[PDB]
Amino acid sequence: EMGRPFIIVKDQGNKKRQHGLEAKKSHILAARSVASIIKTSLGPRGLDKILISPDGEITITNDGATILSQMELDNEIAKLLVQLSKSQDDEIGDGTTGVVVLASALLDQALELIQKGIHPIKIANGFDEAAKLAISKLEETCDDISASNDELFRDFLLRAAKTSLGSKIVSKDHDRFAEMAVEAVINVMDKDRKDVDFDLIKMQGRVGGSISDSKLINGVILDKDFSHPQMPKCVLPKEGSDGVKLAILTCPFEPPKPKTKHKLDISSVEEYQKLQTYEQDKFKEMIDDVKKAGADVVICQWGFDDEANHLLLQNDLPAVRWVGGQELEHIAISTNGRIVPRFQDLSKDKLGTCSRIYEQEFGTTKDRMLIIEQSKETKTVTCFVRGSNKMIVDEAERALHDSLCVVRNLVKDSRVVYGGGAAEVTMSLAVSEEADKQRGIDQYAFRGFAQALDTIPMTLAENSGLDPIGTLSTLKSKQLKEKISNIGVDCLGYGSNDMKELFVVDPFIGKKQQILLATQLCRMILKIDNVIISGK
Amino acid sequence: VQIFGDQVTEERAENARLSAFVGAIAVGDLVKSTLGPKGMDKLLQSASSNTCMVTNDGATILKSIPLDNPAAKVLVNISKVQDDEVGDGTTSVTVLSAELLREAEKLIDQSKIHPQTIIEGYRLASAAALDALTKAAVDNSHDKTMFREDLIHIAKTTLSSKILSQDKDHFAELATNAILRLKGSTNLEHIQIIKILGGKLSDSFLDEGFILAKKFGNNQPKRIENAKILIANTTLDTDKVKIFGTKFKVDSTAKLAQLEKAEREKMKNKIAKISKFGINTFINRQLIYDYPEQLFTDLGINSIEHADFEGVERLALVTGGEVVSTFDEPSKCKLGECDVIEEIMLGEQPFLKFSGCKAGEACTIVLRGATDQTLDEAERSLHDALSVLSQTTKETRTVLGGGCAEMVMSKAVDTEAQNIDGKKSLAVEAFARALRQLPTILADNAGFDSSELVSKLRSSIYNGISTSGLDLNNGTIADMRQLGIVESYKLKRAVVSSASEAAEVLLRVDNIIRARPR
Amino acid sequence: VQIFGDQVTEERAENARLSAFVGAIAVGDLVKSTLGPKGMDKLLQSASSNTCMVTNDGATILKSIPLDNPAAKVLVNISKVQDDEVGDGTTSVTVLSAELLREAEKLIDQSKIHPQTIIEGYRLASAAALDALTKAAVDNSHDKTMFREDLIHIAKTTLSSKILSQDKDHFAELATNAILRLKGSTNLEHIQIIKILGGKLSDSFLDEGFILAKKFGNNQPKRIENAKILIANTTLDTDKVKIFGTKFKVDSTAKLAQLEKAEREKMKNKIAKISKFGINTFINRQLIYDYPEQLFTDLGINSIEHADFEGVERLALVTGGEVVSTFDEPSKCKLGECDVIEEIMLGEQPFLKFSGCKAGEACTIVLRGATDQTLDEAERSLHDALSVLSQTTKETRTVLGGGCAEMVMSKAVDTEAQNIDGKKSLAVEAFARALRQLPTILADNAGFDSSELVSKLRSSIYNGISTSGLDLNNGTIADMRQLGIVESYKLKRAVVSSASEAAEVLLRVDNIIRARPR
Amino acid sequence: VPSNATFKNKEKPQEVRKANIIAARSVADAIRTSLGPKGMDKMI
Ligand SMILES: Nc1ncnc2c1ncn2[C@@H]1O[C@H](COP(=O)(O)OP(=O)(O)O)[C@@H](O)[C@H]1O
Ligand SMILES: Nc1ncnc2c1ncn2[C@@H]1O[C@H](COP(=O)(O)OP(=O)(O)O)[C@@H](O)[C@H]1O
Ligand SMILES: Nc1ncnc2c1ncn2[C@@H]1O[C@H](COP(=O)(O)OP(=O)(O)O)[C@@H](O)[C@H]1O
Ligand SMILES: [Mg+2]
Ligand SMILES: [Mg+2]
Ligand SMILES: [Mg+2]
Repeated sequence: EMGRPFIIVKDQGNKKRQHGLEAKKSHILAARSVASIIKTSLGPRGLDKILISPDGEITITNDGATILSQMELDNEIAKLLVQLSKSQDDEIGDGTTGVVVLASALLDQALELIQKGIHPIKIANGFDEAAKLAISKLEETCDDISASNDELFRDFLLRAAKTSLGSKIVSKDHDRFAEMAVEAVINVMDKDRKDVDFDLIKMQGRVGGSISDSKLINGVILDKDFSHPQMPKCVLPKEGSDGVKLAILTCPFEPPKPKTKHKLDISSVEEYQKLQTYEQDKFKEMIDDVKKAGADVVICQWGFDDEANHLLLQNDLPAVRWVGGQELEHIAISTNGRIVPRFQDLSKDKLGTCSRIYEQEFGTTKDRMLIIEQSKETKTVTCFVRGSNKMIVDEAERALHDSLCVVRNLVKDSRVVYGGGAAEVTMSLAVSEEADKQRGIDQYAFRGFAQALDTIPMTLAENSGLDPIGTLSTLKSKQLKEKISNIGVDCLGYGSNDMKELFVVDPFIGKKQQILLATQLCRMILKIDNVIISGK
Repeated sequence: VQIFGDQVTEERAENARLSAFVGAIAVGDLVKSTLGPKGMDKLLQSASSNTCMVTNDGATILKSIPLDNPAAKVLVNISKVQDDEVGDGTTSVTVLSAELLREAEKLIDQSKIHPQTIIEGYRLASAAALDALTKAAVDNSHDKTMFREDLIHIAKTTLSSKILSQDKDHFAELATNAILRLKGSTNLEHIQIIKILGGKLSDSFLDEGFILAKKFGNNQPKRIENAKILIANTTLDTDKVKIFGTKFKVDSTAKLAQLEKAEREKMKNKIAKISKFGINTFINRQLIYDYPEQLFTDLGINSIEHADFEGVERLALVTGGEVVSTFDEPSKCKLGECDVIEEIMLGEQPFLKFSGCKAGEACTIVLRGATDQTLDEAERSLHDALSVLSQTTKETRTVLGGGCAEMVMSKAVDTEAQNIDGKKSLAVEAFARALRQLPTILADNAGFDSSELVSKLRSSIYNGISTSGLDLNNGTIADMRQLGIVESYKLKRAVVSSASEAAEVLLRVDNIIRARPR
Repeated sequence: VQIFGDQVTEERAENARLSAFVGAIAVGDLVKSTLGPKGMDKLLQSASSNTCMVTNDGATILKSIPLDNPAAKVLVNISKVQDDEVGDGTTSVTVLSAELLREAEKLIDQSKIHPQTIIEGYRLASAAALDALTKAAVDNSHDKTMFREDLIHIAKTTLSSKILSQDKDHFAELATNAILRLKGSTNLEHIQIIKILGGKLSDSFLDEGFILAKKFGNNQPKRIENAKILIANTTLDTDKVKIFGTKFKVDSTAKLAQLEKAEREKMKNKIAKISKFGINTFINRQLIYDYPEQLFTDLGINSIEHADFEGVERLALVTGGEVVSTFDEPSKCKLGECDVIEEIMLGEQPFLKFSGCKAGEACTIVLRGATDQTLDEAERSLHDALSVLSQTTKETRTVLGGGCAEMVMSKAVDTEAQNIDGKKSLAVEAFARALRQLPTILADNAGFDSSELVSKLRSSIYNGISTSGLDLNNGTIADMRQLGIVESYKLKRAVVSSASEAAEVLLRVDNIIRARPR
Repeated sequence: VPSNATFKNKEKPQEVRKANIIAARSVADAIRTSLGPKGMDKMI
């Protein structure tokens, strides 16, 4: 110091540092603080957690990403775990909890190896070689399902659909949600069974009713009523016709005006009466254009005019207003129609086709929500989910979203594996076997990853209330006795540690992603030596 | 290592379940007094502007009161959905869903049951519960006179809980006539409840017509006969053309005198087209200015101004006509009819009385009471009564109440508990014992015994009489068909499903995370 | 209006009650984990001086923790006096008192019974319980071998919950041998607890004679064979003469030198009076000055100074002689004899060990351990054991333990529950469920299923047999006479009587008046 | 198999025992450096 103010970085006294062994203990214990939150949540016997936002709204969730997303944290090590769960949620949409517990399991076993004095790069290189070795083994042992026909391929989705719904909300109607989830993909799929578009199916929840009232409808959900409700609510098609002849327009019902600011000057009373004639003839020509086109229901983006609503009621033409542009993207794909810009380009080939249009109340005074249904298979399915609470229907959205994402993973060819703790233990005993001859300096590194993989079965043992040591001892001895590797923890107590009888299936791409994100983050956290943090 | 930020309350221990369970018990005990016919009304003291509110419904109470517990929000939200869905039975969901968590508390503490086992028993117990209502229901659709009698007894049951327990004999006829008036239209927005303070509570009535909140403008008469009604949503007043870029290039003010005259000529021409229909009354939703108002005087047409758009829907259906605009084509357009129109006065504000209309697809109810607080209670009542009776038309099946609905569920639920031998039987019995408490609090509010009176109802049903229930005026068991009280199938299906699924929410918690307030 | 003043909390009949019951729940849940053999010890951190305290006794847990709740102060005081009376069983009073109020909370809410009616059921239920407890007891002390064996079983049952649960087979001999050496004298002041750091828990050995932490003088020898022991409550210090108010007027310092000669000659003649008996040691209560200390050298007398008040009686009873101060008449005051007066060292502090005394009416328990927190637990553990076994000498009747005393008492209560008419019979059954909840908690702390063992124990005892009990090591029902589990009759009588009075005080409350604190 | 004979409530003793173990081990890490001939001295 020598008396002068010895300052280097701006805000010297505010920020701190941390190094040596104490920097590591702050990292591993920070992961254990987050792991204790996730450990009592994972598995079918888990328990949701309740979160409270700053704005007073709550979300009852049991998906590691939504928990960590709405969690106000200060430690940076947990903030990387917040993004790891979000990484698993965005792409695969399955295993958020796992990626978190598993990364902590690698970190907890790494704490013992740091005490022995192994360099962190040798620790990180050991998990990288062990992770690829486990992926290379699990890719050989899993079987392909593409040889079976379409009738049995539907059953494999039901195996994974019941797996994803369980452990979550709506366990009561999970047998129907599995059929509803599989029925959504039967309508929306490619003929070659590959690269299905997920953006065609959007999520839509409704606060009201019960879970039993939910059903399948192929159409669009608009949160609005028809214009001037004097007409009958449920419009029917003609006796002989191809359909209702849906019409969509991105032009409001008005006289044509320039987009630029204009100044229409009327210097005479004769020109003023022609403006009145021009005002009326445009509305007369407008309703005659849609009349000759044969449209029954009209969809307007930018809304319309009081004077054309009456002109719409007499001709038996329902209509709506303030339909957003995102919904028109959904209407054109569902009804297979083309959105005309204006009336001069109006033609009968651009109009859509759907079965029927109708509206119901759902209760007393809530709001009139529009419903559309198709008479055949189309490229659009809109899940109509009901719920007794706002948190129930909110959790049912992200739960069913993860269900469709798990089925989306199975659309990729030859990616199936039997989970239930079997995938963890079958990848664990081989790593310990390789260490016996690949000893080197990294012998304990393989043993750490072998013990870290087994923690997820022990996590299931804690939630189920069984003895962990007796469970892992029986699974390890059974895997050594017989090379059949589809036996896992019987969480639901149906006997059978075997997993083919219990109809449970996980995506193979999802399971290998667990150790990848876990190992890739553990390689990053172990590199940190100096921890500089500034004050808020 | 505190990963969370400053001022972050987290509970990851037994206190989390205790804090979530005690919150529902506090919400549960708050509404135990409001259940039943002998229940006491509650009083709300607002924090802003001293605007008091008296209400018996649990949905309005719980939404108004502030509660920071996350468990309280679930009881608030399940009550809001029940209020919007059916409009009745909100306090039953609140007290039953809290009692299911109350009964589930001792299983967690004393017997040490897994939370997944308690919900698993409630799944099978709720399945057998709804199956009891499948066989216990009765369809009265084959006869309209019996269905007319069913709407009476449902009005007797719903209106008895509110302050109108004495006057329910008169409003039961008023309630059922409004439903037969609507002839199946379950939209509650088509009934205008005009609030009037003063007079006796039994002075309410239901006139065959639509009662306006406003009067005629300047000189149009009060009493007329054989008037043709024409409705418009038309500006019809100083017509600002659809493009606002219009202008007048005026070279001299004498020509601008002709332009303003031309605006009066087209308006004079528009009113001339109204006279081609040959009408005597004209109604428009926009407020009518002076110039078009004057031209109706010479033609002998009445004018009404500033009608609300929600009232135009009620006005069109009572009159039976159609809202007409673009009056060049009078042939295709339709207009209503009425026998007599007369302006009346109920209190200080005058109103327009319509009577003798052809169409009767809607109505208006005029309430009378001592205070705005009583009038409010009254309003909220008929809304809950008419909401249940409106859904009774689409759901004709009904279920007998008075403790018989909860007990016949428990008769089937207790039968199924033996065929599921193991530890799940205690969970299904807990679901059964939770249903016994609804007739218990109904007896406690009237000041009767909780054990002996429920024990007599227990023995009466197992003997082979599935029509026994509680009678609160005398304090003994009586037949429900003779007393004449019955609920709808959608109501009992809703409260059992809402209270069941509400119990599933706060049984799976194992941590409460509270971030900072904003 | 306002009747009390500022900063004064008042409660009335719904805030008054349910604040004591939740306080009874709050104080009961703390001591729930400490009950039984598999109970976990609670650690208390002081607010000042960073003083920690490891302790299992429920009284000591409530002594240190501050509790502003008035209802919890009742449980604080009843554990204090229970520790004063018996010394053991304070946790059972707090648990049984809390569960009696937990049951009575449900009888007031669910069954809607008056509080006075609940007490009248507890009076008859407590009378039936004590009558069954009196008849279930068994006589003892007729055979000294059986009396020796029962004290060993009582010591094993007492130390099973403390830290000495693993070494109770060895400490039972140390506990019971000291009590028989008292020769009927019931007093805990005759037993010393010497704190020694080092060793392990099972290194505590039985001492022959009496040992204490004192030291010889500067010039005294190490060993004297067959030493005569004397105890002086005397002042061998600067005696002064006691007519305070004596001063010395001096005309010349010649006689003042002879006056100081007389002071030394005065004390010389006093030490010469000691040598007339021919003793070998001299024990004084207070400090001995150097001039008396030098005079014991040539006469062959040992010297021990600064003896505590308790140490005088503790050493005199082992010696057999009486405390002498006058030293005038050598005829009376026959002294004892000790063979080995050689001191030993246990740790860093030498202790004077005696052996081969006339009588052993006072004893000393030498303890070895690692941490002082464990030695403090060792002190409180054996203090509860020696207190129970000391009162077992005067009160001979005993009763079987292992949870059988609770269920056999509830058998007569359930038998007398049927013939009592009215609503108080439910309160009589509530008392029975309170007795049943103690063995329910014993199974919870051990980690085994509680409903099965309580159901098997309850069904087994009603068959006709009354010797069955809970075996928490194996997790099944077994014979208590084989395992050797028995407790005193006055212990369970005090617990049931104190718990009955505990519920009686808190159930007769209707208002709370909390004045302003100083 | 599952949902029988127990349910482990009051997991705060498990959380407290973990906090006491890491608290004792963190103090032991400072004393661990002074072991053996190649240990170091401490000034307080
Ligand atoms: N019904 C079931 N039977 C057996 N195992 C299950 C069942 N449902 C889920 N699991 C297992 O529980 C583990 C954790 O899944 P979970 O945490 O619920 O999914 P996510 O991590 O995507 O939230 C998975 O490895 C899976 O194998
Ligand atoms: N006069 C009566 N006799 C017998 N039972 C009655 C009588 N009046 C009301 N009840 C019972 O009291 C209950 C009142 O429920 P209610 O207060 O309407 O619930 P909520 O307010 O939640 O809709 C009904 O289930 C009905 O069976
Ligand atoms: N070895 C044992 N086996 C079975 N039960 C025991 C055993 N030791 C004690 N108990 C039971 O524990 C209960 C309370 O023991 P106690 O010594 O009073 O503990 P505390 O001093 O903490 O109150 C007694 O009622 C007794 O039945
Ligand atoms: Mg999942
Ligand atoms: Mg009601
Ligand atoms: Mg004891």
